[PDB]
Amino acid sequence: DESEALRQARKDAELTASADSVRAYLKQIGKVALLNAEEEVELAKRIEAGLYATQLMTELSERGEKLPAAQRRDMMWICRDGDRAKNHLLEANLRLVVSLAKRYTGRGMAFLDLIQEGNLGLIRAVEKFDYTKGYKFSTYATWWIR
Amino acid sequence: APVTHIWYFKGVPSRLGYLLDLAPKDLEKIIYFAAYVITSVDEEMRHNELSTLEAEMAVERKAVEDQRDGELEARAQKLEADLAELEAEGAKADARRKVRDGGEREMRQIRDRAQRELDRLEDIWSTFTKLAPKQLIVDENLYRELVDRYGEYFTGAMGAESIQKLIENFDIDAEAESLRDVIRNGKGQKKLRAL
Amino acid sequence: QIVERFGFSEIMRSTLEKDNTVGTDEALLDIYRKLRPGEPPTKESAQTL
Amino acid sequence: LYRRVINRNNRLKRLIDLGAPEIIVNNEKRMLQESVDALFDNGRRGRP
DNA sequence: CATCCGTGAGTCGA
DNA sequence: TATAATGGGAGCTGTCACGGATG
Repeated sequence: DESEALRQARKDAELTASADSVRAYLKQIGKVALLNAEEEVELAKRIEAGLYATQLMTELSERGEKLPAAQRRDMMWICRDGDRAKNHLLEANLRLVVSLAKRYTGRGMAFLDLIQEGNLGLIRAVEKFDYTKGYKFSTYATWWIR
Repeated sequence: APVTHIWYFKGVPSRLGYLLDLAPKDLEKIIYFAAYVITSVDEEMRHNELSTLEAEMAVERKAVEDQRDGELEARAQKLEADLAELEAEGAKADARRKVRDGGEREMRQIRDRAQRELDRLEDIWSTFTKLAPKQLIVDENLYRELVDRYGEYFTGAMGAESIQKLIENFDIDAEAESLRDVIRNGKGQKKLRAL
Repeated sequence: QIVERFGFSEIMRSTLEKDNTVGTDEALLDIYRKLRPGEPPTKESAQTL
Repeated sequence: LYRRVINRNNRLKRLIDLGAPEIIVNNEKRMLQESVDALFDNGRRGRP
């Protein structure tokens, strides 16, 4: 079924980058897989943990005292993992922005400039996302990106 | 963030391309973020750990090869065991040819899947060993793999600011004489581009 | 059918002979690869366009 | 063309503070590149 | 010796 | 600003003669 020719021909195309700036951005997004309903919840759980390990140490730096070498390092990893998980949730639903930015084309503002500001909204959206409500990420994001 | 003056890039002959001995086509994939460019590399540290790194990379290759040979063995075991199980069922001998070819096709895929892994690990090791400034790694995954494996050894950048770095570490005096030597050589085609 | 319909000429016999690849799948993929480089070539994405 | 550059250049500043993913950051940088290029010489690279 | 990109192709007026 | 929603869209058509980089 799967020939060796196609397996080489696929990577030949994908590896080459088109001249259109719009296309080259569209191609880059297609890499990251879309998120499952429960997968979304995981990241949300992670970011919350990550976003909170940070709030701890933030106020601790101004007051003075700091955690021990075992705690601060364990604390610091949640911070990394959290900020890492953040950058994942954005890259995943990066398609979502492009989906409803295309509708605003031909309005005296560039498509790319529309996606970017749309992305900019997506960033704020993921910060105030709450996984306690059984709502998917796609709904609370849309209202933010619009 | 820095951005390249279009007049010296797209203007033909590409002044920037001529300065860094870079291809007009390759220069594109850098500046407009379609390919990473190797900016600098700690060759000494690469050398001082070259012996150990090779050993590491080799064990990973073997561990790939070991699983392949064990995975293929188990499949040959069940291929022969099923062709006899369908023999104890007294099925038509031609109906065993569908099960024979089925196994051979499966074993083939296994070997090729394992081979593509080895070939990647080959292209990975090959790339690192011969890594140097002004190299373009247009394939991101190899680069992603490359940064993680030996990120401590080189400086990988991308875009218009990476171009800026190349210009910074650029020795005009050295690159000038290096071209006059090629001019002193009679060879015409390489003297043309060096002129 | 290529030999049948255009066989009366030696310029089409010479064309089908210098033909690089054969196969309905290998033709669509080939045309796809030359029209839109930079995109994943499915057997169902080349048949479509 | 001036207004185009500054709008994107500023946007890049906001994204960096936000620590946006490199995929988004790099897209902006590319846009900025073409914006300044379009200003300096329109149609030269890519469609005008 | 033949392809690909970039750059030429009259002036006044209306 | 909490239902869920997740990869664009018009291309543009009838030059011409030439030098430089590539063949």
